[PDB]
Amino acid sequence: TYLNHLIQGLQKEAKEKFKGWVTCSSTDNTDLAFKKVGDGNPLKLWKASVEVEAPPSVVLNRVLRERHLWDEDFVQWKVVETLDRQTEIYQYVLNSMAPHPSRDFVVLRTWKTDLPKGMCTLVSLSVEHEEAQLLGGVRAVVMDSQYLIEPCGSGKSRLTHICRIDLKGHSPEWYSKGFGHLCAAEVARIRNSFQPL
Repeated sequence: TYLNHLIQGLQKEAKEKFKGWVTCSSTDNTDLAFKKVGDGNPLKLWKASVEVEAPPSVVLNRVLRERHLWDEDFVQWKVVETLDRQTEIYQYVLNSMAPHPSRDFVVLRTWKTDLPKGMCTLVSLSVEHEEAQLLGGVRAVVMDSQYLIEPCGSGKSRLTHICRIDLKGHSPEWYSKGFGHLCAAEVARIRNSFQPL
């Protein structure tokens, strides 16, 4: 047959050259984008944004201690160990939509509220703990996860989540674009949970 799609070849060629953020279409007023790390790992690094009607340190507490207020799937949670005033081992479970197993998490988080220019950050990465035993389905691997919250406007914040998770056992042809949408919706829910509703 005759149909040259060297086009789809030429895009895949220019993306390989590029090492920064590739933007996406995103619903419900969010900014999505991705990035190939050049890792030797197919998994993309994603970056979602929103403007949220609350000052940074509030938004930070909303992500850090109040996620039952914005995630209907967020089920079992416990601080597993406290390492210092601002770092800990946290363990939660997320329930899954279809008859799948649950995605499970055990993470080192540290957070920071006294950064220059009113900035706050929460950062996470998966670990194992001698006391955090499979609370259900499938251990994920938070390879990267970082919330950057910065002041924009009068008592409002720009919330940005850059992450890269390896849930263990779905298609690479699913984390190609579908995962990004899940990120943009997490960050939209956080926003919604500060709207009189």
